[PDB]
Amino acid sequence: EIVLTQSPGTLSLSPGERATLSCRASQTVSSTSLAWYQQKPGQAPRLLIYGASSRATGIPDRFSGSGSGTDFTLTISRLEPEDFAVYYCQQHDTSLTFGGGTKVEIKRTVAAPSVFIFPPSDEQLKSGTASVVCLLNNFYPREAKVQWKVDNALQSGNSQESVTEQDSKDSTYSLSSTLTLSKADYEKHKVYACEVTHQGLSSPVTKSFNRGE
Amino acid sequence: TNLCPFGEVFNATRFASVYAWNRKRISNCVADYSVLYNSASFSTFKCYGVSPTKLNDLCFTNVYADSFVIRGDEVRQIAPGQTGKIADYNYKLPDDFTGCVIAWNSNNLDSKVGGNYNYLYRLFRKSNLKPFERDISTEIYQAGSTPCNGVEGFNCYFPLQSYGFQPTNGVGYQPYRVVVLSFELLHAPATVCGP
Amino acid sequence: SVLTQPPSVSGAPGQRVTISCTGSSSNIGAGYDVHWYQQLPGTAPKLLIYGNTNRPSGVPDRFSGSKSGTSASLAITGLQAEDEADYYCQSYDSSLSGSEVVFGGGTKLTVLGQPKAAPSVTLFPPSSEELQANKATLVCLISDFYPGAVTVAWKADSSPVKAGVETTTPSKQSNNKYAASSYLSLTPEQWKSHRSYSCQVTHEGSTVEKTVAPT
Amino acid sequence: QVQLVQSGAEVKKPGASVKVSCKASGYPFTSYGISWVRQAPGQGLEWMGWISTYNGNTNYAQKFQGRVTMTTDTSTTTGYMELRRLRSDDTAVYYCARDYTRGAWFGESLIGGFDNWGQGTLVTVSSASTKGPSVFPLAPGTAALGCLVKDYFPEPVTVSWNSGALTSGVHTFPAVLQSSGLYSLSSVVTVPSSSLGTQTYICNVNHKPSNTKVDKKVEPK
Amino acid sequence: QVQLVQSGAEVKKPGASVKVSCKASGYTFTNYGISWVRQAPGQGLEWMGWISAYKGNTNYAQKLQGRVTMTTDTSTSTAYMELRSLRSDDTAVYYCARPDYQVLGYDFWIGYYGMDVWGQGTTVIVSSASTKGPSVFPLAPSSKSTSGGTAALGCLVKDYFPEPVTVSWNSGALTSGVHTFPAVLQSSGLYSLSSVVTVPSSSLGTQTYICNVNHKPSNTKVDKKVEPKS
Ligand SMILES: *[C@@H]1O[C@H](CO)[C@@H](O[C@@H]2O[C@H](CO)[C@@H](O)[C@H](O)[C@H]2NC(C)=O)[C@H](O)[C@H]1NC(C)=O
Ligand SMILES: [Cl-]
Ligand SMILES: [Cl-]
Ligand SMILES: [Cl-]
Repeated sequence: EIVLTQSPGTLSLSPGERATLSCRASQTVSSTSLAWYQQKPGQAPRLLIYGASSRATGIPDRFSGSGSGTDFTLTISRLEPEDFAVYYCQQHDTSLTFGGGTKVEIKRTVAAPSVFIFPPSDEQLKSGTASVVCLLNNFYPREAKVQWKVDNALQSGNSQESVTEQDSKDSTYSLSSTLTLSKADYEKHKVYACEVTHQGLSSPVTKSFNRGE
Repeated sequence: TNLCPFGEVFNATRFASVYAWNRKRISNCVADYSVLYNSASFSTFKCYGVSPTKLNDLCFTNVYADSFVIRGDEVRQIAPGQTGKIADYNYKLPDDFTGCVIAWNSNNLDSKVGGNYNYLYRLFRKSNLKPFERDISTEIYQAGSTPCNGVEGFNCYFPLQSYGFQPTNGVGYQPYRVVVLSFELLHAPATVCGP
Repeated sequence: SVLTQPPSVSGAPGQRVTISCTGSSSNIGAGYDVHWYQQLPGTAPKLLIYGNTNRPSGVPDRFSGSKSGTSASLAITGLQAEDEADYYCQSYDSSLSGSEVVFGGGTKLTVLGQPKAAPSVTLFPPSSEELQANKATLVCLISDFYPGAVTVAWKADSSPVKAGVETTTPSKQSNNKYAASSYLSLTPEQWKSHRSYSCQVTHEGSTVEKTVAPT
Repeated sequence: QVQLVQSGAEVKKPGASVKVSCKASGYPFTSYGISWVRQAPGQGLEWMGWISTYNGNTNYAQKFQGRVTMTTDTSTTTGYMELRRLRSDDTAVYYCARDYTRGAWFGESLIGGFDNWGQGTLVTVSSASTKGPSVFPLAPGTAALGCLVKDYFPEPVTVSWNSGALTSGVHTFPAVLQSSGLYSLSSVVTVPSSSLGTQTYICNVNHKPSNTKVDKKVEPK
Repeated sequence: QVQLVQSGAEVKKPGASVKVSCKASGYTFTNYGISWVRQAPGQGLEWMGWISAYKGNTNYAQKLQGRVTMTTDTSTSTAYMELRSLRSDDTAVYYCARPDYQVLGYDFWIGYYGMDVWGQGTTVIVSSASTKGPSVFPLAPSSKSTSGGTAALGCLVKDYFPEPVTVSWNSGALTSGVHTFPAVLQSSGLYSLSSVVTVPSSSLGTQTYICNVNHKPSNTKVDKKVEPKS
C-alpha cells in the first residue's frame, strides 16, 4: 500500500508566521490524487487542497499546496489564530490512505509544570481500590514524562494519563496521571512518589507523601 | 436531479492513450454545455454541424465523449478531413461529423522531471482508420519483405511509440487532453437535453 | 530566415520563372503547408498562394504553387510588369524549442523592361573635417545598374570587413535604372593604419571594385 | 448551501450492528459518490469505503470487507453505513463526506477529495452497562485540589466548581478507559495556599446517561 | 470593408517600450486570431507571435524571449502588441494580420493558415534622438585613372532624423551631373545620405562648389564649400 508520512508531528509557531507541512509517499503519487485536510478541535475535517495545488471552494489564499512524485508540501503563508489545528494529507492514486497528521500549535516561552500528588481518599479505600493522582499544571512544551515510584520501586503497566488541549489564555498544557492499586497492595508501601521530567526543569522533580501521615 | 456526468469526463485523473481512445456514453440526463464553453480551462472548443452557444437549447438521443492525450500541434488533426499520424492511424472523425472537439494544455498533469512517457500513439499501420475505428493491436509491423514472425528486427517494428512529455517542451510538443463530444440524432426519443 | 529562397530572379515579359523555397524535417518535411505572399514596394504582403497550391479569388492562374519533401516552388507563367515584387514563402516549424510561423528571406522578381546595365561605382575616403571630429566614413556610391539587385563587400587591405557596414536597398532612378550606397564606419586609427580599403559591388555575376588609401 | 446531516450517537454491545445515516442536501445527489471515514478518540483518519449514488457500486477498505454495507436512498438523498459484528475498537466518530475521488457514473479516479463532511456520529462499542460515577476528593504559595470521577459508563460527564462560579485555575481532564471498561476522569483547581480551610470548594458532577448528579465538598484534613 | 487599421509611427529610445494597436472592422473579430509580423528596413518578414481573440491565448517567437505581450480588447475589436527593452534591431515596420481560419467556437492553433487580411503597418524606429539636424562634411573632388578629365565631388549629410533632407548645389545654379542618393537608416536610428556632382577636372581651380543642405524638421540649413585638397 502507499503509506503517507507527515513531518513534523508538531509545528510550534506564532500568529503571522509561515507554516511548512510535509507529506512524503512510500511510492510515486500522481499529483492529481494528493489532497490536504484541516481539522479544528471538536469539528469534522475540511478539504483545503485537492490535485496537490488546487484550493477548494471558499479556502483562503494563505493556504497553498505544492510538490510532486513522493514529496508534497502545504504552506500557510501567514498563520491566523483559526489555523492552529491538525492537518492531514490523503492520496487516492492506489486505494485511499491518509497521513498520520501534523498539529500546528501556538509557540510560547518554556514553562515548568507545577506538580501536585494526591493520596487516595479514605472513602475510596473502603471500596477496596486506591487511586493515586499526580497533577502537572500549566507547562510548555507538551512533552512531559511522569514516573511513579512506590518505596523507590519504579512502576509500569498500572498508570494511565491524559493531557488538556492547549489553554486558550496562556497556551500551556496540563497533565493528570492515575496510579491504580488494590487497597491490599496500597497498604503494603509507605512512600508514593510522582517524578516529573520536563524541559522547564534543570533535573527531574519528585512530589511524594507517606501513606497515613 | 439527474445531471450529465461531464464533470467525470473532464476531471478524470488519467486520460487514455490516443491509440486506445476511451469512449463514454451519456444518456437520459440534463447537460449544461455553457459551463463547459465559458470555462477558462479550454484553449480549443471547435464544433462541426452545431453552434456551441446553441447547445443548451438542443436535445440529442445520445452524446459520446471520446477522450485521450496528444501533443499540442496534433489538436488540428482532431477535425473532419485531416491527415497525419493521429488522423490516419489513431483517431479519425468522419466528413459528416456533428460534434465539438475540446482541448486543454495538460503539461501540469501529464509532464514530470525526466519526462513522462506513459502516453502511446500508433506510428505504423498498413491502411488508414475508418471514422471512429479503434486499433489496439500490437502486432509487429512489416516495413520490408523478410518475415518478422512476431519479432522486432530489420524492417520489423513494434507499432506503438511513447510521447516524451518533458515540462520544458515547446507548446506543440506539450500534452493536450482532448474530449470529442458526438451529438447523435437517432429516429428515437431524445434523452440528453440542455437546461 | 528559417526557409531559404534565392535573393533575386529575372525573366522577360511572357516568359516562365520559378522561385524555390527549401525548409527542413521540422517545417515543410513535417507535413506543414507552404503559403506565398507578394509584396509591392511600400505595401503590406498580399496572400498569393495558401495550402501549397490554392489561389485566393483575385490571383490569376499564371501563379501556381507546389510542395514536395522539404521544399516548395512558386511558378509564374507569362510574366507581366505588374508581377515585379518581393515574394515570400511561409510555413510552420514544430520542434521541442517551440511552434513558430517561419518565412523565407524573400526573392526580388525583376520583369526585364530594358537591357542589363553594369553599376557605376564612386568611393570617397573620409574628409579631413570628419577625421578632426574623431570619426571616419568611407562612402561607396552605386548608380545606373539594372536589374536593381547588388551585393556589396568591403575589404581592409585584402581582408573582408563586415563590422560598421550600412548598405541601402536599391531604388529606381528617374531613368528607371537603380542607385544604392554603402557606408563603412571606421576610427581614424583604423583608416590611417591600413594600406587601403575597397568597396566591391557584384551585379549579374560581374564585380566593380574601387579602392582608396590614406593620402 | 451543501449540508450532510448524520444520525445521533449510538452505544452498542460487542457482536451487534449499527446503521449510520447521512442526509445530503444543496447539490445534485446522484452526481457525487459518498465516502466514509472514522476517527477513534485521539487518533487519525481511517478510510472505510466509497459508494456511487448513481449505480450503488461500493469499494470498502480490505479491513472492513464482509463486515460493512453502504447503501443510498435516492428519494430522501440519504446514504447509510452499516457495520456488523462490532468490537470495542470500532469505537470512533463515523463521518460521511461528498466524494470527488471516484466517479458516481463511470467509477474512474477524479481530481478532487472529500468535501462537505457530516458533523460525525459517535459509536461506542462496549460490554459495560450504564453506571453513574463514584466521586472522591483530591485533598490538597499555590495549592491544588480536585475530585476523581471514577467507574462510570458511558461518556460524557460534566464537572463544575462552586456551581460554575469558580473557573479560574480549573482543569477538567479527558477521561481514560480502564481495563474494567469503565471511565475515570480528574478535575482540579489551583487556589491560594492560604484559602485552604477558609474557602468552600464543591465539585458538581453530572452524568446524564445514568441521571446521576453528585456535589462533593473537598476539605483538606 | 474587411480591414485592420494600425496605430501611427513611433520613435523610441533604447531600453524603452512600444504598444502598437490593430483595430478590426467589416468582420466578427472574435471568430479569428491576430498574428504579428515585422520587417526591418530592406529585410525579410519575421513572425513575432499570435493571439486567439476569444480566450486571449498567446504563442510568442522564442527570439522575443518574454519581451513581447499580445492582448485583445473584445469590446473595441482591437489587438495590441507591446515590445519592451527595445534595441536597434527592433527597428521595423510592424504588421498585424489575420490567419484565414474560423470555426464554430474557438481554437488557439491558428499558425497553420495563410494570412489574408493585413494592417497597413506601423513604423517603429529605435533612436536616442526623435529630431536631429545633419552634420555636413565635404567629399573632396576625386578623378578615377580611367576618366582623369572628369571629377566627382559631393557632401556627406550625416546623422539626421527624421526624413527628409534637401540638397541643392550653388543655390540651384548647378543641376547637371547632380545625384542625391536615398538615405541609409543606420542601426543608431539616424539617417545619412550623400549628394555627388560630376564636373570637368579643369573647372576645379576656378569654379566654387557649395552644397546647400536643408533639414526642415530641425529647421537646420548648412552651406558647405567643397574644395580640392592636396
Ligand atoms: C471540474 O472540477 C472543477 C473543480 O471542482 C469544477 O470547478 C468548479 O466549477 C464551478 C462551476 O463552474 C465553479 O462555481 C467553482 O468555482 C469551481 N470550483 C473550483 C474549486 O474551482 C468544474 O465544474 C468541474 N468540471 C465540470 C465540467 O463539471
Ligand atoms: Cl499546415
Ligand atoms: Cl485497503
Ligand atoms: Cl573626362
